[PDB]
Amino acid sequence: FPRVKNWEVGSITYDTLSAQAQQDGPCTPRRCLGSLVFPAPEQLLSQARDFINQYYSSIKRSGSQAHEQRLQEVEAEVAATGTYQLRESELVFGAKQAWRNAPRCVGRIQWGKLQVFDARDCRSAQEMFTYICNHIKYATNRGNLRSAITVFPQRCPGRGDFRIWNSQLVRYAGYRQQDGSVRGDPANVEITELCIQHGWTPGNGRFDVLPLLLQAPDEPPELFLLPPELVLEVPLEHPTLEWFAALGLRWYALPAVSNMLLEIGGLEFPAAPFSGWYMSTEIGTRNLCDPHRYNILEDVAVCMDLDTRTTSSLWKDKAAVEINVAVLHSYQLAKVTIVDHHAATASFMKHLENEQKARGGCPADWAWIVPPISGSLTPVFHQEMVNYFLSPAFRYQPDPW
Amino acid sequence: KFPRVKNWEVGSITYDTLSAQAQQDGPCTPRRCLGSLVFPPEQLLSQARDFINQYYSSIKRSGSQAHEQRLQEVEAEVAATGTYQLRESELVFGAKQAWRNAPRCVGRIQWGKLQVFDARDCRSAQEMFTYICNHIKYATNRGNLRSAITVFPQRCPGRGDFRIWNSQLVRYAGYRQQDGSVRGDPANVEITELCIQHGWTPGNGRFDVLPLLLQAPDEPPELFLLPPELVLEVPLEHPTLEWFAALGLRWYALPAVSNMLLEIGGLEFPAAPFSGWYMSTEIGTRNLCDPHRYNILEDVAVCMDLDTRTTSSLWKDKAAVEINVAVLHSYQLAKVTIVDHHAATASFMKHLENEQKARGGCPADWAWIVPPISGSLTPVFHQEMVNYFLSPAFRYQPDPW
Ligand code: HEM
Ligand code: HEM
Ligand SMILES: Cc1cc(N)nc(COc2cc(CCN3CCC3)cc(F)c2F)c1
Ligand SMILES: Cc1cc(N)nc(COc2cc(CCN3CCC3)cc(F)c2F)c1
Ligand SMILES: C[C@H](O)[C@H](O)[C@H]1CNc2nc(N)[nH]c(=O)c2N1
Ligand SMILES: C[C@H](O)[C@H](O)[C@H]1CNc2nc(N)[nH]c(=O)c2N1
Ligand SMILES: [Cl-]
Ligand SMILES: [Cl-]
Ligand SMILES: [Gd]
Ligand SMILES: [Gd]
Ligand SMILES: [Zn+2]
Repeated sequence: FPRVKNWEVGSITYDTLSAQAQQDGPCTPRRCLGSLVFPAPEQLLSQARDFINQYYSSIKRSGSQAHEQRLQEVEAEVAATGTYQLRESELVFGAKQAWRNAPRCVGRIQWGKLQVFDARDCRSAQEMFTYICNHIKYATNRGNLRSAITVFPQRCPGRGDFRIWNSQLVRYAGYRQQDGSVRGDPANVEITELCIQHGWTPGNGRFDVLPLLLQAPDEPPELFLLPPELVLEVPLEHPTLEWFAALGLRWYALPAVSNMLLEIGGLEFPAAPFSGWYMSTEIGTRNLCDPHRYNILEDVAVCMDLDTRTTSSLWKDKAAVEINVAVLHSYQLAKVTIVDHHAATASFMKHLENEQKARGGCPADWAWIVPPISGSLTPVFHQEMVNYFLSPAFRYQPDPW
Repeated sequence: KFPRVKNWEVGSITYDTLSAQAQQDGPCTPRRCLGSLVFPPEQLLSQARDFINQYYSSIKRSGSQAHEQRLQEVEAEVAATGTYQLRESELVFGAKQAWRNAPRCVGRIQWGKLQVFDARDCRSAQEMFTYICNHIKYATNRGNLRSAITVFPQRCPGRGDFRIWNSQLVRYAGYRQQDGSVRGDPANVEITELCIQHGWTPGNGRFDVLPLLLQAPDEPPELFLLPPELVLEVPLEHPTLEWFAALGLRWYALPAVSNMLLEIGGLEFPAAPFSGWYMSTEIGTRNLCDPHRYNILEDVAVCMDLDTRTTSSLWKDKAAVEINVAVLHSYQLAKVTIVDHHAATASFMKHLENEQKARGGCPADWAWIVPPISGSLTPVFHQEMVNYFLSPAFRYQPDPW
């Protein structure tokens, strides 16, 4: 039962919830591997059993009549068909828990406010595209972003998987150039090659929005173009540095992760895209300044006429801070929801206290909760954390190709 | 079973085969990761044997004459007395290897340049004090800082204990009020409470260099007044915000860690203060800007006429970069050795590649190697790392009371 200290205030709690940790992680007492980014009918039953207990515990009918039937229904249905179907209420309850259990998510103060779309009756890549366009449309909401998840038909024996090949619903093309370089986003060179190979006529800008590659079961992926007027984008400008808009930088409003597997009570939904709103550092710091991403840091500092020959001038840090300022200003100007890493960490601390009262702890991967700049300026820096895996959960899964 | 370790800036891959040697066990289990937590008889022969076998390999004397010979003397030394004394070169070799194995030290590229003063024949606090004072004056070197460590007599059973009560050789006072809140450094409130109890006259400053509380075996502590000309300090000023000097800020030159316990070949030296030189973020970001330390961030932001009303202004981030610029600037002006976090982390990557070729890996705790500001702007953010306990080593130790 770990003792967890917060160093800002001095408080101490004990994460009793870590004992309920089911699936095991990559660390042992010999060696910690926390900083690594990427770490049968009877067991389907005990996961299903556990989830149904969870569900009924949340509705205050733990141990009741209905409880007994469900357990009995799920067993007899596994025995009969090898699997079982979630009810709608149980599905909504499991999308929410999966978010509440994501240790690398800082936005989890919002976990109970989640719009779940049941698309488990989906039938084709063409229906799949329609459900997605409506997800984007509802989540985006003209800049007043809302959290949503669309759940496509679960993995099941006999049929292939529904898969979204794109890591996110909105990605920018990454074209490998002549001289080995990359135009656009380098994290998406591969999805870009696949889209071309499947008949997408490429562009050559730095911010070409990628088509969707949508895989129906036992089917090749099919190419679908997003309507331009569905993808709300924000041009990036600086409140005081007016040469900044001459960079032509843009980002998109809607962060919608689309390649993660959703796990509920032993069942697996390999296509369940979810979306919220951005924190300024993900765009400002990571997407635009990462040396393997758009890598603008140098060009900004040169424009700012900072001294880039030496590092002790902290030109990197000065340029980066104004790149974030610009992201926050641009998004509020465009009236698109956005949260800065101070407010986001502040309110994640409020999540951490709400969680301690409710379950006795909270899965949190420190290295992902602390923002990529100004770490120790936020309060999550000084909070010790305990990293474990609870189910329901979003897990990574391999690329379908 | 050789952990795959990736660098995400470049995409390179290495395997840490050194992690297999981890004798002492850390705090993580497959159930939960505790990496972000700060803290948690003739077996002595096995520790002494393996340490000796390191030594002779490091001098290409694996399996020859003196190798077996020295092995015999340990066997016999312990057989007679129940403990043993280190050949002075082994003391030097283990002092350097403990530094080389410190997972949380980002300055380990300097590990081979360590001055080891041998204080093993010490008896009395007045004796320590001079061993300490020679260390301080050697390492400071009029501001040309030099890594040094002084090794006071190892612990043996039935004996007392050499302990330096201060967490560091140079610590600022912290004074409580008719309203509680601290003037000076709140991290040192306690040792200031002790220093006064043992008769020290309290000052009224926010940068009052504490006395020392040195303690010899089986004896109470003795206060020691450090000579002011030995405590080299740097007044803080900012190159272009001329009011910064007016704030009255200072920090000292010598980062000197007393209260940690050297552990070599099964011997335990509870008094073994080491020293090197500062990285600017330790001073500007941690010591001056932590909410539980001096916490000057809002004060500097007022003076910059920043909009502290909203957090999306990134006033915290802006003021912090300037506080760091002033620390770098001030140390460079005083001709005192200092290193910024971009220079430091880039030198630590040159360390990891060095260590790959040499020992097949390196133990590194990611959360302390990444700087407390601008983390993703430094290359070590993008480097996966593995944390484990090699020996020799510096360990945390309980307070001597
Ligand atoms: C609405 C505001 C939200 C904010 C501010 C937010 C913030 C973040 C951030 C900064 C990360 C780390 C990103 C990275 O890997 O660099 C993250 C990860 C994650 N988020 Fe959230 N998120 C939000 C909503 C959601 C929603 C609605 C879901 C699911 C329904 C979700 C699920 C996850 C998961 C599973 C991860 C871990 C995967 C990973 O980071 O690699 N988040 N979130
Ligand atoms: C020469 C320049 C050096 C630099 C720039 C440097 C820098 C750092 C920094 C920034 C930390 C962060 C840990 C924290 O903030 O708590 C650290 C930890 C540590 N360093 Fe170094 N260091 C240097 C030399 C040394 C030497 C000479 C030794 C011992 C021989 C040493 C041993 C350690 C240990 C044991 C820790 C972890 C203990 C702890 O942080 O509680 N370092 N160092
Ligand atoms: C719903 C939601 C809201 C929000 N605000 N942010 C996210 C980001 O989620 C993710 C981002 C990535 C890419 C991470 N790379 C490091 C920098 C880019 C991978 C994932 F698996 C995520 F889950 C998701
Ligand atoms: C030799 C050396 C060189 C260098 N440059 N820095 C150091 C600091 O090491 C340490 C710092 C602290 C204080 C921690 N404070 C809370 C946040 C800061 C405690 C330790 F136990 C250390 F070991 C040591
Ligand atoms: C290798 C390193 O652990 C990796 O870059 C991690 C560190 N922390 C992170 N934290 C967040 N929020 N997002 C990330 O992508 C990462 N990357
Ligand atoms: C909770 C967290 O692990 C803890 O505050 C650590 C994080 N990283 C740190 N890094 C350094 N250099 N110094 C520290 O005190 C800490 N504190
Ligand atoms: Cl993103
Ligand atoms: Cl310090
Ligand atoms: Gd301007
Ligand atoms: Gd003024
Ligand atoms: Zn761990």
